[PDB]
Amino acid sequence: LILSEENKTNIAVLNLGTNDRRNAVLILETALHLVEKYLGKIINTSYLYETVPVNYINELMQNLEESKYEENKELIDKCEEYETFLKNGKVDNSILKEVNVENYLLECNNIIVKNDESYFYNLTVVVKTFVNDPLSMLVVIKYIEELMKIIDIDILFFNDFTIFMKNIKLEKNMIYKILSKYIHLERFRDPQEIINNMVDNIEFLSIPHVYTTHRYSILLCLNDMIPEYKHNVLNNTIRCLYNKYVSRMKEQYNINIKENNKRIYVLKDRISYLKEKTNIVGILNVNVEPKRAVQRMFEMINEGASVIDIGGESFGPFVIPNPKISERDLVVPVLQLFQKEWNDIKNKIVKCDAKPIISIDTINYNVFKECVDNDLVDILNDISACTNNPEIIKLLKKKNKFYSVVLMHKRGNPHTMDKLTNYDNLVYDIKNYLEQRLNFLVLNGIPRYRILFDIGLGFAKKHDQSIKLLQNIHVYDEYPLFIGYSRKRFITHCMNDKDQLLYQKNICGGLAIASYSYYKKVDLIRVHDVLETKSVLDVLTKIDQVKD
Amino acid sequence: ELILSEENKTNIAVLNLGTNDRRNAVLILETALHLVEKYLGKIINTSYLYETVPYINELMQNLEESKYEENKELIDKCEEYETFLKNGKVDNSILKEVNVENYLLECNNIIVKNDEIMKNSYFYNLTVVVKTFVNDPLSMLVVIKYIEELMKIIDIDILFFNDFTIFMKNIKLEKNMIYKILSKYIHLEDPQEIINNMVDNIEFLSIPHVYTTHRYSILLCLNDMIPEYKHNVLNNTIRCLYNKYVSRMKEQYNINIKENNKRIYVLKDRISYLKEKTNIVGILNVNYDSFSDGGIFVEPKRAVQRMFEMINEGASVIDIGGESFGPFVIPNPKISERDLVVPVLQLFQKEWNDIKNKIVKCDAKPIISIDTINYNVFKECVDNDLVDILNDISACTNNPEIIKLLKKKNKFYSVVLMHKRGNPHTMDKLTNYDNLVYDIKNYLEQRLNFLVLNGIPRYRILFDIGLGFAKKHDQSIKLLQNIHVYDEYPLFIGYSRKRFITHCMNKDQLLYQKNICGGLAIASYSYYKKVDLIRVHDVLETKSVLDVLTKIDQVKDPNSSSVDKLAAALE
Ligand SMILES: Nc1ncnc2c1ncn2[C@@H]1O[C@H](COP(=O)(O)OP(=O)(O)OP(=O)(O)O)[C@@H](O)[C@H]1O
Ligand SMILES: Nc1nc(O)c2nc(CNc3ccc(C(=O)O)cc3)cnc2n1
Ligand SMILES: Nc1nc(O)c2nc(CNc3ccc(C(=O)O)cc3)cnc2n1
Ligand SMILES: Nc1ncnc2c1ncn2[C@@H]1O[C@H](COP(=O)(O)O)[C@@H](O)[C@H]1O
Ligand SMILES: [Ca+2]
Ligand SMILES: [Ca+2]
Ligand SMILES: [Mg+2]
Ligand SMILES: [Mg+2]
Ligand SMILES: [Mg+2]
Repeated sequence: LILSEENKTNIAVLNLGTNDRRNAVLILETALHLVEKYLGKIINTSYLYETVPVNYINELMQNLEESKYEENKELIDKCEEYETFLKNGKVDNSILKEVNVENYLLECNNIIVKNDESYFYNLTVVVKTFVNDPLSMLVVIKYIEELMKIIDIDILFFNDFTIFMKNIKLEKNMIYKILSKYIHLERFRDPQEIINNMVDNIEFLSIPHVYTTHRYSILLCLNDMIPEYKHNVLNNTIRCLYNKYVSRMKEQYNINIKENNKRIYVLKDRISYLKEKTNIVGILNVNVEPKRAVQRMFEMINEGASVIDIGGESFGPFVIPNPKISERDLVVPVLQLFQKEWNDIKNKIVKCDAKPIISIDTINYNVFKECVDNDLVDILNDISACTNNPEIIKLLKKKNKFYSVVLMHKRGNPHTMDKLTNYDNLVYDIKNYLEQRLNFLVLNGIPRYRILFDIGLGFAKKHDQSIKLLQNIHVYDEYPLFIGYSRKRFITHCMNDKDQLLYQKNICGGLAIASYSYYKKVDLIRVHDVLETKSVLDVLTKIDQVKD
Repeated sequence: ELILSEENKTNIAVLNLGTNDRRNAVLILETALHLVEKYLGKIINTSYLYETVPYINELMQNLEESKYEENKELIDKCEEYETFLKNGKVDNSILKEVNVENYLLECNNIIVKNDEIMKNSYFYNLTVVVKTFVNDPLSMLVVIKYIEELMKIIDIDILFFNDFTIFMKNIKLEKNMIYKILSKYIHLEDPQEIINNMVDNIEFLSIPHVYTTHRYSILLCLNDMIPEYKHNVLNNTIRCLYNKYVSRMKEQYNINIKENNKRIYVLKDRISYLKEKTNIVGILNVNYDSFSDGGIFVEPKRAVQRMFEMINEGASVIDIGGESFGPFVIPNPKISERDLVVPVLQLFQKEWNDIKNKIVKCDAKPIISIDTINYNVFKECVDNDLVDILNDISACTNNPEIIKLLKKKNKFYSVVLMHKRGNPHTMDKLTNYDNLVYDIKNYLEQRLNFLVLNGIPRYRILFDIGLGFAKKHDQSIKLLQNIHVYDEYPLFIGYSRKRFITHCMNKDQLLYQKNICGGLAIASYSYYKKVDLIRVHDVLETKSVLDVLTKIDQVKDPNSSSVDKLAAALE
């Protein structure tokens, strides 16, 4: 009943590990892609963590064998099997032989004790899987591992099952037989010489995985995705287990474990440590001739911007509608000239890790599709938090690429914004709103660690409400936070040729908010005045660097 | 009486000066200082001013002279005072001394008897050490009472008088005995309508004063001046009693006793609460303002315009100077410092006075500070009421006599003391410190002690670490990293446009801009460290930054944070 024709939908929790800091993202993201291709749908992910307890991949992705199972990108609002899995409601009897608590505890404990005798990059995922059983799932997992010619993908959970199968002998053609049930094996190029590897790689099978409740890096991840979840073989919920291990660490060793184990977010393709640097995002409001616009982009890189945010649709208050030129026509050419002039890499080839991350400020599906088709951008800055056209969420995943996104809170539009100002609980309403939005992308397979939050200063907030959101920015301490205060009316509201005076004050007032952001450890600030902001951040950094 | 026997002596007495008139605290209290300086002896120590929670302008003209002479002369040490601090041998008290127990019982009695009468507003407080020619406390109390009367408001208590231990239960004096004691010290001559109020006033005499150990405000002040002093009557040094009080209020009533017991500094004539506001001090360097054209003439009209621009831009203080003290290129010719600053300051005084407008701006007038080390320049400014503050980058080392101009018959001026070594050509190589942070701090505390010994009020003295003066770039940073060591003191700093900001960075007006912006970073940092005064060129930019940071800090409900949080978790 192992290769039962009775196709099912099960819930599996995986753990993905690599050891290589420089390639972690590509490595783990490659694994993510091969999970979505080969196992089912990703419907949850944790953050990426650095824990302390080359490029054949690019052309692996070309030469993949087709799955025998379909991919479906339609947005879902809800997933019933997941609700069921979280709740410990009823599912179909395991096809693999279970063990009771007592035996699991012993046979688990046994494996730990017996095991008694660098950097690690961790990530968990929930998969709604069409694979029948954990052992099969492992087979496929071992395929994926061997494909990536470096990666350790463990099965943390698989429904409410408890399984300790003690010795596993799998015939060389059963392994082929299993894979074929789920993959259009080309019978890399040749699957023959992969099988013989996997022959010995499955010794036993423990569900839950042995270390689930014993490795910090595991509980850290699971705490992100499924904090209220209580498996049968656990004293308490993930949260409690997580909390207990954190506070307990302070007693046994006075350790404060968060310090070793750093949360990560990703803007393009490298690690960023949450709360460890205030990146500048320079604004390019194209509203300006391509060549000119591109000079500005170059000015900005050199003035110290990590990110350029280009937009051709003005989202500021009461701004004028003018039918003359389309958002596409403004932004796409500019990005194309940029990518051209950058690619003239006769200049130092080492200065291509100088390349700015490119962000496009749009809600328009058509604009983003062209940008992504033509590799012109890295990030979607969607000021509707992807609510205006959620189809846009499907553009954040390619076969072998993930894009990051900024989710901003607003109400209404440029004309109505200033009216839509009532909030029962301003700070938490908005936070809860961004959490609801993040949950939505995450259910739809956007990596949690590629999603950035923005409270949308000046968008359906009075000026006191904008200040109040800054005063309470601490509520974002756990999240990658992106803000834009630059040149907004609320700065000027704070102050004791009239219009030139006011401009300067407003720019200088923004540098105060650069200072505040720096101390609040805001991850990105969206600014017009890049040289000024960089000067501020450089000085505050020196004042912090306390080495002799 | 041995009391009136003209056996002329020097005694050490420690006084308390208290008022409750908020708006005039400075005036009331400094006037009292003046009368104590004239009629009692020499002021050789002062505390800070503190806000605690439990016709004068004319009167100064018509004051009877003193039978004792006043020396404005500077001293380096004061042996009597040294002797008072260690409790070395001093002449027996002419008044009868009680013993510890007896003393202790009578105070306890006064403390309890007073509880009930009250068991049936803010204060402004200041202590002072006086080296006195009065022979005993009762005489001093008599003169003190005269001073009070003369002022019509004020409460001047004696807290110590050498090592003596006195309690004198019942006191009436003939209006005759009074006139005699008064006549001993003051040239008397109406005085009579004064003398009659005084008869009943002196119910008793307690030395040390009854409340010395019970009122936080008194220990608070004394801890500024004589931390290490132990009286026979006291269980421990003033420092220890002070710390124990703070700590007991914390442990036992869960109160932070400091929170409504605020240290004050004075820039001109108004109360400033230490650490409550970062004031902008706008720079007017006439030398620069005038010879950067490449020109050769002083333009005083242009200079005064700049002063008005700065006032509108939000400067609270204007620092004017003629000598260039920066490291760079000197275009100083025949035209003197005096000629650079005094004309400008005089046109400013005229222009401010010929305010065509109604005197709406009367209370919005900037404090004027002069960046000089020069006795003559300062004297001219002070004699013609052109300046308020001496800004002395030598910490009064170039000419200590300049300290005597901070004081007048009825005026006190505030002073900035700054640390440097050498001069503009020399200073960049004068960079070896055994302990950078503490050497500079100790230096300034020694200058403060010197000025305080010479009766400059403690709360009028401001410290400046002197960024970029005999400091490498990394040392300038290190002084900012360690600015907390100034948490007890009025702190004035000067980072504006100095080389060390640029070195923090990675056409050529790019540097200028990077520098001005990098400075706004330090305004930010100064804001959070609660620096009292920052000396800046770019007033408008600095004011924007402070305005916005002040706004972000102004919260409506201080518990809203955790409340709204809870509201949200309850859904
Ligand atoms: N050391 C002292 N200094 C000043 N006055 C003293 C002292 N010892 C006794 N007295 C006198 O005894 C009385 C009590 O001293 P205290 O300073 O408490 O009085 P007070 O401040 O005038 O009274 P209150 O402020 O409680 O109305 C005063 O009338 C004062 O003349
Ligand atoms: N993610 C993100 N975050 C922003 O803050 C933002 N702001 C604008 C500019 N929009 C505004 C809004 C309000 C105001 C005013 O009150 O002045 C001005 C400009 C454009 N894209 C943005 N994208
Ligand atoms: N009280 C006070 N505090 C200062 O800091 C100050 N600075 C100057 C200007 N002097 C300098 C010194 C160093 C530097 C450089 O390294 O660039 C520049 C200018 C003039 N008066 C001053 N007065
Ligand atoms: N749930 C599981 N997930 C992955 N490997 C497992 C699991 N249970 C047992 N193993 C086996 O344990 C061995 C070492 O991997 P690990 O236990 O993940 O360190 C391999 O032979 C795995 O096949
Ligand atoms: Ca899939
Ligand atoms: Ca005198
Ligand atoms: Mg292993
Ligand atoms: Mg493993
Ligand atoms: Mg009194």
